[PDB]
Amino acid sequence: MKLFRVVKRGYYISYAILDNSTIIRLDEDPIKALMRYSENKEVLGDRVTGIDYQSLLKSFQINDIRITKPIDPPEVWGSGISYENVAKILGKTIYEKVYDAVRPEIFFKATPNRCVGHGEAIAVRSDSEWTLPEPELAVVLDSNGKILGYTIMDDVSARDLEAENPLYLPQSKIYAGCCAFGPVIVTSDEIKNPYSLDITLKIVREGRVFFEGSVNTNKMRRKIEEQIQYLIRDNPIPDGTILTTGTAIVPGRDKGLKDEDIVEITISNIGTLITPVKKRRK
Amino acid sequence: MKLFRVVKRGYYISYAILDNSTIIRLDEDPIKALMRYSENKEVLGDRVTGIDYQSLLKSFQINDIRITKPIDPPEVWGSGISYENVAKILGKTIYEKVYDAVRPEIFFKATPNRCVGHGEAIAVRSDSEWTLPEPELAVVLDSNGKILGYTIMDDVSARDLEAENPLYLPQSKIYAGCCAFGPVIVTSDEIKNPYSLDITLKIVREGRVFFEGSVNTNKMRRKIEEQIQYLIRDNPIPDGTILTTGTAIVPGRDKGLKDEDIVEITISNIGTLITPVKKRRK
Amino acid sequence: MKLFRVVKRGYYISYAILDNSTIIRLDEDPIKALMRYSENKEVLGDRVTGIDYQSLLKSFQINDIRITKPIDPPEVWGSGISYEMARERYSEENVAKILGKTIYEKVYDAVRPEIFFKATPNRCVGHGEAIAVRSDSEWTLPEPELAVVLDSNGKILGYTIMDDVSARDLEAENPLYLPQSKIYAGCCAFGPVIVTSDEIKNPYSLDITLKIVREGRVFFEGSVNTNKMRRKIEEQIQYLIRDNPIPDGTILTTGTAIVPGRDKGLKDEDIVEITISNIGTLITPVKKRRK
Amino acid sequence: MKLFRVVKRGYYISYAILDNSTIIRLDEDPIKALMRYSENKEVLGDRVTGIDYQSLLKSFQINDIRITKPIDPPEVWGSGISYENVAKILGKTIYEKVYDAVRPEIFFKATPNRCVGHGEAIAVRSDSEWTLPEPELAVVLDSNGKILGYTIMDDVSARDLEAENPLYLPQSKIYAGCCAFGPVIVTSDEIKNPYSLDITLKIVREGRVFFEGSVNTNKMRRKIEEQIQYLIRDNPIPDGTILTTGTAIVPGRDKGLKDEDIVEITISNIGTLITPVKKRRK
Ligand SMILES: [Mg+2]
Ligand SMILES: [Mg+2]
Ligand SMILES: [Mg+2]
Ligand SMILES: [Mg+2]
Repeated sequence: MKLFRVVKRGYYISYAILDNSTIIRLDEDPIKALMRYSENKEVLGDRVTGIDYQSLLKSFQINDIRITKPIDPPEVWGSGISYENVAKILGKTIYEKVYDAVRPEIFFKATPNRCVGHGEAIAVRSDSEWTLPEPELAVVLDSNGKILGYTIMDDVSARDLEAENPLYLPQSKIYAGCCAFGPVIVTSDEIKNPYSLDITLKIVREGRVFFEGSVNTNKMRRKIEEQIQYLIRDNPIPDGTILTTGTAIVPGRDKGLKDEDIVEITISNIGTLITPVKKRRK
Repeated sequence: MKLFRVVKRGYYISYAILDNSTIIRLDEDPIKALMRYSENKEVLGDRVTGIDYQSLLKSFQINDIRITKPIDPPEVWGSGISYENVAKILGKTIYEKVYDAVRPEIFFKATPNRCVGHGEAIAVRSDSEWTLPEPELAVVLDSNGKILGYTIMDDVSARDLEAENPLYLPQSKIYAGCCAFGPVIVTSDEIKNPYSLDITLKIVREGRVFFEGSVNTNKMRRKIEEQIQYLIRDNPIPDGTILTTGTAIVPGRDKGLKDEDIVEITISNIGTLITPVKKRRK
Repeated sequence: MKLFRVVKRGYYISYAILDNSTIIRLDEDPIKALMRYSENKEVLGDRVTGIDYQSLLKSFQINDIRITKPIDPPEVWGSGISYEMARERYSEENVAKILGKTIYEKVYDAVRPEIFFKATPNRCVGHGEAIAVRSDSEWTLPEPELAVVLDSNGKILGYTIMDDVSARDLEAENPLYLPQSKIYAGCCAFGPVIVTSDEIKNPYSLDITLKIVREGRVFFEGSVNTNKMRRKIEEQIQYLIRDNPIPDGTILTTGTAIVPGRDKGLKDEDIVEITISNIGTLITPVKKRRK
Repeated sequence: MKLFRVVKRGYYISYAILDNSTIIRLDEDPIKALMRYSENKEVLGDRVTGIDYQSLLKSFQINDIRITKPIDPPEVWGSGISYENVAKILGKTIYEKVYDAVRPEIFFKATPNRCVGHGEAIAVRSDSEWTLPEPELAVVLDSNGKILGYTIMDDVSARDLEAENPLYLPQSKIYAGCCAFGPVIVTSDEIKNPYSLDITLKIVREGRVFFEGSVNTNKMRRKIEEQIQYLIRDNPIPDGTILTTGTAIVPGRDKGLKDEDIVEITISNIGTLITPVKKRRK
């Protein structure tokens, strides 16, 4: 099952697309629906015609419906350095200490209102000359840490603020339009091997590909199960929480995002998340 | 107006105690009341008798009511290094860089469910051998950054985890029972000079005063308005958001909290917050 | 548009079958949707498939969905003695009367018609759900009637079939027992759908048919056309709403003409089918109440 | 306990005044509170001061609080002829048939929105030339028929219509402002004998007593418990349903209500209900 959400006349509607391309309108809140699917693979709803899923992915708005975040995730967290100048402890840089350490990096990323979806604009802080989109795979957790599904997440980060001081990391991570995900949430059974997925980032600037990298999730060293273990340790999380797993694609200092740029991220079996950029004014 | 809340048989009731020992029971949600009082110093409610506010401060529970968090703050943030081995950037340590730098340390600290109050227990993480209570003055804010009131907050920190790597700061700060505040929220008018208050931390182990030490808020070199300025830059905060301003009282390596302790924090014009300590186990 | 409603896992879903047999699932409260449609003929919702409406009519239930009252009408009122009936010259020596003329035939000629309160939503049942005979009635009859769904201004939002189940023996004993005879658990039934106003060009040209079935055998049958109605619906509404504000989705049942005999009283296990032209067939089993 | 309700700034607040003058503000819905009191006589709430109950009875609106119906009864039913030209069955009149018969008159009277309270206007229908107030005792019921308390009720009746035809009875009983009750609901224990109570009806036209009359509830022949039995027979009623038990006081043909009149009704241990009279236009 792949789960998406639109806004129609000011209220939300959740739809599910099945492998046979039949679309179902959910009777339930989508978080509770993912929890139900997790138990018995059942979607409560009715089969609907006239929902143009493909046009929503390509055009965002069709008829009176516009695609958005697939859910409101009460909390969003992130893990850093899960894949293969700055501060440092005893010569060893703090980032490469984490890469070897038993304890991984876990940080708070967003609340639902700080997030955006397919077609909606991510944001660059007003006080940032070097903001980068971090293309990552993310998971939707229940309160026990069980994976309910996967989605594409964009951990937008003001890399210059982090670089100045690791104590600025929250400021570099947590702000309006600092997080994007979708276009859908795929249920767990849609992904057989999470550690064999391609992730392609593209940054379009004036109809022209300013950057393009990609990496497979087989390059991931820190396992997702372990990231969750540390997240929920003495730390109750609400159902529908999202954990973003980390990025490998990191454009250079000179590849900072700017107003009007289009960030396109593609992950295998999930889809392609497209978002414009909005530079904030002081 | 000094504002507190109780829990009675599964529901909350908010009371505002006024300059004169006359207690008023609120018609409104307590966060909204603070916004109204900030506007015109009006309070909606009936003058109540038979509410032993002083017995609640000492005993926590009287009859069928018990004191708790005065409000549910949708968000809690913190600001470190506001008053006068570890990592470093070009020799100079990360902490003493933030002190000198124009930008302060702002970090996400808590959500309502992770917060506790007078009489309720704060938590030491299962995997922390050195966790300290950081006594601080905290401000309740509206979404514009207007100081709706002051309170005593305990920013409970797993200092060992912080010391290992600054990137473990979120994990050291954000967990169940990592944050306590109360026993009241005082309105802006109750405090003439916020930089003229006596913060005192006491820790009681087995009836004996295991630690003591106080400081005045005149020693605070980072001004709260600056902290609020950076907190909200490009960062929409909800009404009732709490910003804890930083600590000056820092016990040593041998003075780490453990099960059954009693952490008492006093601030001038606000009162004394008392929370027993609870150790989490693996 | 014809409006129906199902229950599914303890919650309601409303559906609107359009004229080209396309089924739409309402995003709105059905009463809200009736009012919308009344203004501009629009229905908010997605076209759906797999909703086997014709099966819900015949079988009542399919998998986890079951048909019920098409709406919760906040109030239900009725208007008796609205059809043509000849001055039958020997009034039963027992009906209440005023200066010799029976109360029922005084209403017949009066300017003021009979208007009475019939039910709340929780006293109403739908297609496939059981109507009741009171535990203390030995002559309860179904009264097949055309009913209209009203807004607060008295505007007709649509029509449906209504069964005004009446403990006629209690009404016979004393007209002051009328409320006890009309108002009780399962005393009222409507559906299977609410058809919008435009689905009925002439409301005074519909065939109403009643069938009572006992153990497969057809116990009673009769019919009547609404061209026989004398007390017109516009008048019934005028008197209903006079100094008496009604909520949106109120239903006014407009009276019956099919009256089974004294020997044809309802009893347990019976089935009651009512058919009206352009609306459908309402079917309800009967339940006798135990003391 | 004696239970009343005000409207303050658009919302409702219910208060309980105990015999010893002490006024309690309720935590629960008043209907639920009455069911709790019926159980074990426990009342959840706080004692309050500054609520002048006696002045509210006399002034209706004090400052920004205004007394109204003590509860919203989901249903109101009536019962005629419980005490000592027209239609008739076998020469004998329909009313005295009911008086003797084992089955009493039970009829539906009002929905909550058709009811009014102390200080609010009852109505005379536009098409009625002889409307009389019927002062009656009334009981508040739970769904099992158990009496939760007593109150004054005015069954405002368009008598000319009832006279023309008893099939017009519902039109004479059910319309906007056809019912009034309060100012309080007294709990069951506040009345030791309901069959020994003085009911008094004053009507005030242009300064003067236009009608006065009274009668005790010892003249009531139809017992209340019987009326409740027939009400709930095969006929479930919601919690908070009111049953009014018929009137003994009946003014004559000349004493029909009209615009600007005032209706006072008094019953021992309950209080006095006052309502202006509005005549509807065409
Ligand atoms: Mg990252
Ligand atoms: Mg701190
Ligand atoms: Mg009828
Ligand atoms: Mg009466």
